[PDB]
Amino acid sequence: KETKEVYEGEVTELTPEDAENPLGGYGKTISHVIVGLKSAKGTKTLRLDPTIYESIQREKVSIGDVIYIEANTGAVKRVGRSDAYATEFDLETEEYVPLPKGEVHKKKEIVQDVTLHDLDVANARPQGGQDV
Amino acid sequence: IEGEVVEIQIDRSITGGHKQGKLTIKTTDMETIYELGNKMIDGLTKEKVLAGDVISIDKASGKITKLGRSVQCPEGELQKRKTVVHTVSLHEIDVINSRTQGFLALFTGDTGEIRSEVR
Amino acid sequence: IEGEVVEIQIDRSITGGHKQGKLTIKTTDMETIYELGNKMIDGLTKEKVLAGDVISIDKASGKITKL
Amino acid sequence: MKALVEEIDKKTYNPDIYFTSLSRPVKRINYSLADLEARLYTRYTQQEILQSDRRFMELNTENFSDLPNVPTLLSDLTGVPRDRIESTTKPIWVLKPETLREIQLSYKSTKLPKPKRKNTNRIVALKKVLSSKRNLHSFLDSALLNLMDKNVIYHNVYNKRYFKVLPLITTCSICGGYDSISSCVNCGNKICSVSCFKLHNETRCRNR
Amino acid sequence: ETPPIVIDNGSYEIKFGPSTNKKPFRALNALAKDKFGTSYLSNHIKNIKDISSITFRRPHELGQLTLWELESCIWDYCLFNPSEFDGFDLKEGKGHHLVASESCMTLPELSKHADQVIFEEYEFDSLFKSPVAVFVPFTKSYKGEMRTISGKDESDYHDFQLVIDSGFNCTWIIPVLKGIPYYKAVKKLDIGGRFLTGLLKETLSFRHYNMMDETILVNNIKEQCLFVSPVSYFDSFKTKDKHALEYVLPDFQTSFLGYVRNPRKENVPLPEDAQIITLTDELFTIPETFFHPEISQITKPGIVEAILESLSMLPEIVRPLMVGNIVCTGGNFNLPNFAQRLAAELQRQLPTDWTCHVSVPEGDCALFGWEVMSQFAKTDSYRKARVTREEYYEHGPDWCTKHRFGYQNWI
Amino acid sequence: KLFKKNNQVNRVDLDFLNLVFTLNDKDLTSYHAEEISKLTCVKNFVEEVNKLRETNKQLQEEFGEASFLNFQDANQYFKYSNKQKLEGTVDMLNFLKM
Ligand SMILES: Nc1ncnc2c1ncn2[C@@H]1O[C@H](COP(=O)(O)OP(=O)(O)O)[C@@H](O)[C@H]1O
Ligand code: BEF
Ligand SMILES: [Mg+2]
Ligand SMILES: [Zn+2]
Ligand SMILES: [Zn+2]
Repeated sequence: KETKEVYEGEVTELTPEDAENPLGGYGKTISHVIVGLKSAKGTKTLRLDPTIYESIQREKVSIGDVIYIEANTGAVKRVGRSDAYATEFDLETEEYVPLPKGEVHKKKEIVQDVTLHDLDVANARPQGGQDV
Repeated sequence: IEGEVVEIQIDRSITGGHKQGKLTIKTTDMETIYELGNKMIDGLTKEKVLAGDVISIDKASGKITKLGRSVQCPEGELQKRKTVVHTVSLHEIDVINSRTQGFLALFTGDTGEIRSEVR
Repeated sequence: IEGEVVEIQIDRSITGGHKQGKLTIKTTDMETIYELGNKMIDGLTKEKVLAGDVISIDKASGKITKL
Repeated sequence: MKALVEEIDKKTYNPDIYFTSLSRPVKRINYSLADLEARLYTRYTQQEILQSDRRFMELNTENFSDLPNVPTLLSDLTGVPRDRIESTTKPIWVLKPETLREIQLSYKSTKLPKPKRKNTNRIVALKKVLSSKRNLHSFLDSALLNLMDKNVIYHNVYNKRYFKVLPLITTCSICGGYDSISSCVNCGNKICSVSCFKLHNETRCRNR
Repeated sequence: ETPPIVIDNGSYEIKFGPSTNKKPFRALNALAKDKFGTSYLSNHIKNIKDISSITFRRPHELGQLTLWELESCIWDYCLFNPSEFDGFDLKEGKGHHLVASESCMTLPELSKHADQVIFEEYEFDSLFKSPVAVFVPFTKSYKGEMRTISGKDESDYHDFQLVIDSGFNCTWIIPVLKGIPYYKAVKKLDIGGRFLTGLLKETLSFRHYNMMDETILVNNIKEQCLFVSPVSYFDSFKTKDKHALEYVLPDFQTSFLGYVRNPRKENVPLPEDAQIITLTDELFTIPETFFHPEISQITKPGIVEAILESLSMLPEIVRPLMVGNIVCTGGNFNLPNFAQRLAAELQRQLPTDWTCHVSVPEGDCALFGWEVMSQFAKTDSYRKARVTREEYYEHGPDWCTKHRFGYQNWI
Repeated sequence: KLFKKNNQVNRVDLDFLNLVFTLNDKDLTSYHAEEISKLTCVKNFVEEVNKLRETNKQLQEEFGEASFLNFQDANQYFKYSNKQKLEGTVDMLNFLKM
């Protein structure tokens, strides 16, 4: 059993924030990234670090697309484009999903049970790493 | 949505919009024009398409299927809702989950003792 | 050598060519200032440090580790 | 399958643009003089906003007899000249003394007035107010209202900053089907089905 | 005369009644004339047999009422007829008090005309005219039945109130702080009963024979059979085949007003030679023009945009307080599901920290506004708020309307 | 995609609890792990929580009765800001613990 907290919803406006101070450590970077999240019950603005924003840039997320951001692992997943925007184009490749229910933030725990041998097999073969 | 394409126009990126294009899908019963969806334009420019061939574009799948040239005749209305039945054995379901690509393990016979937990 | 960092200064366009920047490492009971060499200037760029941070540097190999 | 080799001309081909194209047919040509001279002398466009206001007021009017008189009042509300915007945009009395006598016969059945009158300046103003026969346009033309008063009453009430918040919804022009969004060739209008298309080709297509 | 007279002047209908009675007497405001030339009184319009060709001429324009002769004649008819209204009558009215309701943006000159006519002609001892939004904070003076709806969930008067009043003329969003309206944040919605009726006449003119010549039939259909989409236009459009209403035209030789028939209801076996009109898309299409103007092709911003802009012009401290108390009045709110739909669409655009609540009274909202408007007379503050006749004779006619009853003073 | 139906509902990450630890020898050392585990910042969050719990309990024990209540929070000038302050510091109370 472990508890996870997730922010999910449609992205309203996301903006980077760059620091004018060079600091000597980097040539160019950002201090923080603010990304707004919209949901049926309510809307909330979040303040994120440049890394978890870099993940969003890897997901190629644009304004109006539902995203899934977990606090524990810090992973960002794009579910799909919002349903209301579907009528914009006649033909579209992207799938459409409704806006997530819930205010913004959610607290949930997972009671999943797993055998020890499955821990051994998952321990033998790693799923991690991007190496060729 | 399937039908003959008489005219397809695709425009380079401009400041006004990312990409602007209009494809004309002609069928016997109805003929209408659709405005493409960006990545749709990347699918039409991705594989070379010549005007005057009969194709079938999949909205949910996002890929294009060419059924011939105009070899075939337009049957009717452009968009139709159909159901697709797929007959898959328990083995075929079992091999895909045990591997990254299991459908290759179906044909190649390299399956190699799938775990019983997966089954 | 393990300690929390206070401030890190590296001059670039003032003169040039490894201007000998100086960084201040802080510990609870001791604080000192260390001069940084050219190869250490090149080594500090990798694993970039904004200070406000706790790092540890190996004495023999000059390896930089960020706690 | 996909051809790994593609023949290309240096001058003609560009990676930027990709173009593919295939009793007596004749291309439609507009014989209107103002259309050709209009073409050569040239978020929503302002003219389309004018059409939306004119159509909104024509749909707002209750009676046919009042339809032609409304564009003058709307032109007075917008501020642009009436004749010009009325000539450029194509859209789509109340009081009589004898009728007042007929209404006096309508309520004449049961009434309990007590007449009393004495000549006074306030009574002269009373007779001037009781009998008006002045349209709202006549009140807007009067100098009794301040210019800032008119600005606050009309121009200042509408929402300046927010044009749109909720997302846009585009539907068919016949039955409003959103399942199939298909634009027409001539007028670019969206038609859902072949039935709505054949019904559109007759009455609702002007540019054909 | 202790009890005053409560008169609410509307464009479609003027509701007048004594302060003692619980419900107002409904009297239409208009002058209708048949094509043959026969003119009937406003309340007698419902009695006429042929609704086919009727010309409506009313003293109330879109902005205000310009002509006080026809409106004054309607006042003489409603107030001066004992037999037309059971138990009501007035011999003179020199000692009676009047409470009137006028538009918030009404021109000062027409207000001078109103004060001169009512004060001098009707000889009222004291009169206090205020827009309907000002009487809303007085709802808490008496205990009553009002339905409360939470958009986020799945003295006696109160200072913070947000009054959204939809009407036949137009819809007004009036914020009220400390019992006084804030006129800088007041927003106007041009959508009203006239645009719904005319829009329905155009849609029915394309779908069937043109009904634009008959306003009354389209009005009755729009009142009876219209409903608002509870969820969304898409979900209601996929269900348009399951949810449909059939309306039979009233035959001038038999029935004056038509009847609504539901295919699920077998309660009407009676066959008739008349032809039935099918209503599917226009049921949920017409009311949806409030939230989405794109369906009606109009460029208007929409209601929720005017709500957010109205909250934008307000101070940051009063914004979360006014969204917690919302009272809806008028006839356009009588449509089903419109309150919950508006509360949800407004809740989706508000921040998570703020909670929105909408309180819609049970029954007709116009009668509710008249009832609370009558409860304002019983308030002890009305004794200080009323203006004596002698004070009106001392001051000029422009002072009473410009200072106390005018919006320019509160700006 | 049919087997991609909702998982993380009942799925455990299993990499967050360090049961995958056989990947820890590649980039990580011994003494850095021992010192890193000895230097943990725990007990500071408890202090930052205990200092805010005073400002929370002074509002709760005094105005906390009518503060979070929606009746007094309907129309109030003074009370509503206190309600938003309490509901504001509760989030910061649980966040530091998460
Ligand atoms: N039950 C109902 N269903 C639908 N619409 C209604 C209903 N009752 C009244 N209305 C609408 O409300 C309008 C009357 O509004 P009203 O309260 O008279 O406002 P005003 O103050 O502008 O006169 C009418 O035009 C009518 O279309
Ligand atoms: F004048 Be009504 F309230 F629209
Ligand atoms: Mg009203
Ligand atoms: Zn259609
Ligand atoms: Zn057309």
